[PDB]
Amino acid sequence: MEINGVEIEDTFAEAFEAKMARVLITAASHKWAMIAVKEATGFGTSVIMCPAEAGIDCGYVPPEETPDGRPGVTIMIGHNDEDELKEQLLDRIGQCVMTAPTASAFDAMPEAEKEDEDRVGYKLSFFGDGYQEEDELDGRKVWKIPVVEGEFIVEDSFGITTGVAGGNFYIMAESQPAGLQAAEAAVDAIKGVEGAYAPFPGGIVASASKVGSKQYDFLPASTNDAYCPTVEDNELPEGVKCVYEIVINGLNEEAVKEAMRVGIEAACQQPGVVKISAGNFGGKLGQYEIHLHDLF
Amino acid sequence: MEINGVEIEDTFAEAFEAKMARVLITAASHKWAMIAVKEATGFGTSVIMCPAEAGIDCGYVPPEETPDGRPGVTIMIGHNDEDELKEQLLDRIGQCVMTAPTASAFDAMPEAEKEDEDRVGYKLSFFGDGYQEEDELDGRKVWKIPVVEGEFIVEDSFGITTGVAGGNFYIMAESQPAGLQAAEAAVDAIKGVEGAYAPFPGGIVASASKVGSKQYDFLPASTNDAYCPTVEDNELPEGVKCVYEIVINGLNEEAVKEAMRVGIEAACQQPGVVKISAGNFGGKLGQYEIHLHDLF
Amino acid sequence: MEINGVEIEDTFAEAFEAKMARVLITAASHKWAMIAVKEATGFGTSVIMCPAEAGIDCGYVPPEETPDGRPGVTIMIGHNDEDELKEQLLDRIGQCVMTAPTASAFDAMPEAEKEDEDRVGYKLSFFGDGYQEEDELDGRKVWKIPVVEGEFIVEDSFGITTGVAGGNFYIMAESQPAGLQAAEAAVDAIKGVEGAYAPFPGGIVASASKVGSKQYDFLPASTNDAYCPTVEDNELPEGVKCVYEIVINGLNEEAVKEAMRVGIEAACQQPGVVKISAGNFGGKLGQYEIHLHDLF
Amino acid sequence: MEINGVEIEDTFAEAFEAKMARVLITAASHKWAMIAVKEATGFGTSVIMCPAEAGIDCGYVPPEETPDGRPGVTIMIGHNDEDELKEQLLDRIGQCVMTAPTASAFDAMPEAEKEDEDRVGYKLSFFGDGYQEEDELDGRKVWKIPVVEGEFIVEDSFGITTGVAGGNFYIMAESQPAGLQAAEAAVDAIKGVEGAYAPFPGGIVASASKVGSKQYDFLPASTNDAYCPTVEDNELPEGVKCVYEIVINGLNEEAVKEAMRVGIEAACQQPGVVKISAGNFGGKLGQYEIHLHDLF
Repeated sequence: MEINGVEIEDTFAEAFEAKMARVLITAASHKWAMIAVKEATGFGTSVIMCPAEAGIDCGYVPPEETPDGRPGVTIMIGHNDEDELKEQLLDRIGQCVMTAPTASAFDAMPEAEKEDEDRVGYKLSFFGDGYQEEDELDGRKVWKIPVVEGEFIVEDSFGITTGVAGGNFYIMAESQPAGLQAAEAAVDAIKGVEGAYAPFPGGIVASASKVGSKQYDFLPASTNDAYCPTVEDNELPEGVKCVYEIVINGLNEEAVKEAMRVGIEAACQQPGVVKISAGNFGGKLGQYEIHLHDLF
Repeated sequence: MEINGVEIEDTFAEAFEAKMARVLITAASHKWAMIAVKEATGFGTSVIMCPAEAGIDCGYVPPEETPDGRPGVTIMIGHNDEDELKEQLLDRIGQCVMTAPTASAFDAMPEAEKEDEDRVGYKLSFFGDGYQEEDELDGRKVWKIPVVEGEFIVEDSFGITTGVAGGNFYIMAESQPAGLQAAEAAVDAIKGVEGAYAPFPGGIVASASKVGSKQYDFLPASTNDAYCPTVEDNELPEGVKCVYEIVINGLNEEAVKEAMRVGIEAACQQPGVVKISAGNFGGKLGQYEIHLHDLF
Repeated sequence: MEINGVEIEDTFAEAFEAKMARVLITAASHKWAMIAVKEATGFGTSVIMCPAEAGIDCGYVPPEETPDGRPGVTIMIGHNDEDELKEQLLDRIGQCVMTAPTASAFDAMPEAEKEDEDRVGYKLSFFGDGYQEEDELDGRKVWKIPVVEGEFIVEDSFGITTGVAGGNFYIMAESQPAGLQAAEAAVDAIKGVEGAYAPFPGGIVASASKVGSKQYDFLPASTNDAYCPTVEDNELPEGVKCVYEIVINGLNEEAVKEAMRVGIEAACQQPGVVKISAGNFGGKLGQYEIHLHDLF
Repeated sequence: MEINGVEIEDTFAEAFEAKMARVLITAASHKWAMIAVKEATGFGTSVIMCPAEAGIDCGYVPPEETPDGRPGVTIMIGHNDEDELKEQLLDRIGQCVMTAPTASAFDAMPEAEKEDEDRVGYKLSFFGDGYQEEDELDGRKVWKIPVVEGEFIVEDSFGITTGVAGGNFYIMAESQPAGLQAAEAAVDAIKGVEGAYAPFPGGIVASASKVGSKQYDFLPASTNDAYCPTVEDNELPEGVKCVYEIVINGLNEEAVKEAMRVGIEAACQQPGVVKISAGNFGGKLGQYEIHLHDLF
């Protein structure tokens, strides 16, 4: 198979189950929403050395579609451990959104996706020291917590689902600039898919790893030397001097497959792309196997 | 004292010692440097519920002033615990900068500030799985760690210093929009001060807290209801309907004093500002007393 | 009538016919599309002393909805004079988009709205000095023009329609900061309305004018002193210390009505707003009257 | 001569004399300063089909270095014709800055560079309709013009100098993505040079042209087909698949020389750059020849 003359390797990305929440952040403006959003979702590329996997889903939610009639942004927070996720929701909303000028936080988990729920807003409400006050807002149960700026509004509870983490593909290109232009076009396409986010910096992984280490028994993971253009022993096609990985997490498998589809199609329009591939673990580790040829 | 008719309260901010690192991130462009910087410095407002206190120091470093001749940005990461700092350096550079497209990481601790150092680059280089190699760049010891993109460059070690955490001032305004416009102007000025950063979202604290809780034995901190304009029995001046706090950390006391001076001056140029104040514990807890009146 | 306690004056905005074009700009990334778009729509607030009224309609068009499969943005350019408009399309696309890295220009004038058209692409194609080549891309007739970067792609012709210019409303607020926070919220809402744009800087008019001058024969327009908070004999209601105007242009009356509706709704959610009004000439100059009360 | 293995052609850039103004724009925040600046400098790449050549010089000016103590940005506006320049200053400030929320405009022409001046603020002051008031701010003669937001502040007069226009170099690269990565790094360096600006979109020219046309006696200029990679009869080096040009205007020859120097060095750090050249007219047309070998 080829898309725009780019070979699509017949292989599969191997994904995993992970717990996920989805939060609507509103603010006085879209600018202040993004300020809160960038803080709340940072230090969140991978659960290996980061405390969560977080990112923006919908970059712009019109005022007339929010509970409070203010501009919004939706983010998603993921972790494989459900208690770790509830902690992360509390810490990230409590110290990155409650503290951010004019920002409010509401649940944006689709009812059809909702399996569990955590009363994060109830928990933060104690910050009001007895002055916090329950209210209803567009049918929603909210807490009004007095803060020095005025009030912080937060929904009582946030829904949790089991989503799909680790959807991926590799872009193989003739050079680093070519691979990066293709990679960013891919991420620009992924922005439009609802219920999916790319947690790595700018959506892009420049240092994909393998499980473990050939040399060091203390390392749980290490550089994927099979795909390192500067490692003399690599398994790369001729004329490939750069590989990028795009990693996608999502509410469900369909959202992750859709993100991968539009990401790959977008990447294949850009010059200097040699091959599209995907990372798996032989079928052994994860719960999902997303075959690239099945996307198209 | 008045600045532009705004009363400056005769009081002082009480600040503390905290361990700090200072990292230069370079990339193929300023855009890509900022991508890595925003990931690396997020989830980083307060050591209370976040893993670190992190922020941007210098938003633009010209290519001719970086060791690799590429565009850069300097960030600071801080923590009261030196061991937590070292762990945060490893995690944040390893998962937010090594993974970011084209980004490299160099030490930017001034030689005169350096008290200690940690070989963070050395510890990361094992990711190369035997293929990592030492090199010298602009007289710096660096590791070239082969990655799917090509190579990740990171300086062998990073300097640590005992800096100053928790310099602060309060902006008391006639309304929330007036308060916020004044607050952002203050942060715009602080951006120009070398060696100082404001770790809260957009530099601004919307939810200033107090130690402990009148109602709840289980809270380490709660809303500062003395300054909550919606709390019937607050201690705000007549006319004051919003308070914001700006929190500043820095390499040393002079950096923090300078940031407070230019922050307060800029805030006082904006309309609807009633009073400037600051927070302390009587001088009984912290290592630094910055008297507002001595700034000007 | 009140919206969130804000009085909506029972009056109407008077709008005019103007010629309008709508252009889709694609590029290697949304970032580079935005680079071209900002240049092409600048110096474009008002036909009084600018060459056109231009702005962004849809800030993000998904790659899979564009003819070339690359990320895009749609903009609109308007003028009351159809011959001026055709010149402005040629100059802005020729100097601002053809020159911009990786940018292509396509027609995005809806078939239903299309009244006339100009072969702007054909006229630009002569830049190829004989090397220009005609092609078809997604059913569209385009020119591929050889340039130093590679090729520039531009559709052969662009639709033109009679749209609606000068839909408006005034936000009357207690202070300049409260007014500006309300006005940006309003513009954030308008961003989401397809076929409407707000040509002034940030969508907001800080210096609303009246026709002619009381003191000067040589002026076509001057400050609207009735609404000037510092003019001792202004017509402002008690408590209003700042007025901002939002001016909206659009493909048709419905897009303008909708933009006014969502803009006013969003402005009224923000604190410190006293009254919404609008400007007219008694119904005796323009082609449209949009009564504010009929919007809700 | 080579820089980082990149061949520097022993040739010259031929530049011209042009009239130039340098304006400082302040606003309530750097955000609002930039909104006014983007509108004021747009539609301004080339005086061939644009009304002027305009661009950002210093993208951030500290509050303490401005006349009013607010965040600022400095822009430069040029034209070959003094009268056209004065008209562009009036129109761009009047329609794009006076109208922009919170924005003021001050002169930023260095004393030593000042040849002539035009009382632009005086001309705009008549907008006040007799309510405008002369004043002094930090030793500057300014006009306070009542507007619906409050007041517009503009300096009475603005200095004019004869600067240098059309300094330039060509980046020849192996691919379009490689060329564009080199080009943006180049412009990132030029940002740091005071008194110079790059008027094309993103600082970069994707469609460099030659004087006249081989085919069409009605074309004043056409594509430079000598450097067109898709033109069979081009004169490009082996392996060059894309050329970009950077055009640099400045207050004086030195400022232009420095921008070319740091831009070329930055470009040469990036992968896939084959050759640096420059464009001239055989010493025929312009007042300045700037030999690339002399920069280094």
